[PDB]
Amino acid sequence: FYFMNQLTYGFLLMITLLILFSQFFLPMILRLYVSRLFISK
Amino acid sequence: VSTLIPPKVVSSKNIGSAPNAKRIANVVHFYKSLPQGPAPAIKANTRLARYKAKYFDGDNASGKPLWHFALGIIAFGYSMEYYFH
Amino acid sequence: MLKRFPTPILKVYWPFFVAGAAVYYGMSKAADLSSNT
Amino acid sequence: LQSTLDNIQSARPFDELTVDDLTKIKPEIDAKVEEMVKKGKWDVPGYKDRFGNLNVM
Amino acid sequence: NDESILLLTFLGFTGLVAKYLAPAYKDFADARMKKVSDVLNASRNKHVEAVK
Repeated sequence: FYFMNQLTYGFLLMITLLILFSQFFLPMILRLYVSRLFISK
Repeated sequence: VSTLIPPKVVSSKNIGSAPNAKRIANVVHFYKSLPQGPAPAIKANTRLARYKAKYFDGDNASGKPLWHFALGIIAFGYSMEYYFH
Repeated sequence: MLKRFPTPILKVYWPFFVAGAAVYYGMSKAADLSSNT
Repeated sequence: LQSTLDNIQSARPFDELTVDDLTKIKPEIDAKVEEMVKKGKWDVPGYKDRFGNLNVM
Repeated sequence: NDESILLLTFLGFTGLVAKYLAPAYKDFADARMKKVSDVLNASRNKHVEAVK
């Protein structure tokens, strides 16, 4: 049926979203956490 | 038998042990420190910076942008709702 | 502002990626078979 | 230390410090962050001691 | 219509959300805003008192 438009595309989407998240956004939260820890310590 | 000399031996080690580590940690960040909001960069224009400043700023931080996005997606989807059914 | 930090994407998350590849391959194989059209 | 107090009196961005400025000032925090990222130990020992969670859980 | 009544009820849902959930989330966020600012200023005060 009409399956070769959203499943493999969706897999590419969640792969790139996982990459972007883990490489960009989590590091900002980690950086703010460690900065608050450092200037608090 | 003689007089040993303590009171001028602080040259080799600064007084205190625990705050010595914090001295270098807290003395270095004061040089490149913003006096009062230096370089705020509150003004920008890249066809989307105005929207970020007006709505996506921390001053308001309300749910209005989400409702505006919902209204926009409804307006966009009305046309293809007519097209399909 | 925005910087790239190299967290492990394959050293630790390989099973999920290989499972996704296998699922995609199975879907492609069964598209001409498990469709009944 | 008079220079330190004089700077701290009117150059203390408590609510307006840039994280990029913090990273540029001290590369040691950057080194620590990449080292712990590549090590896989995402924990930062001693982080819930002073910072709350407001956890709905 | 088959879908317009949903559009009519969306406004009421948004109104109730803003009436009930929005003030609660606003207070919850601002409480930790003040908490973080105060604890950060207190840590800085402790550090400057130690250096003094």
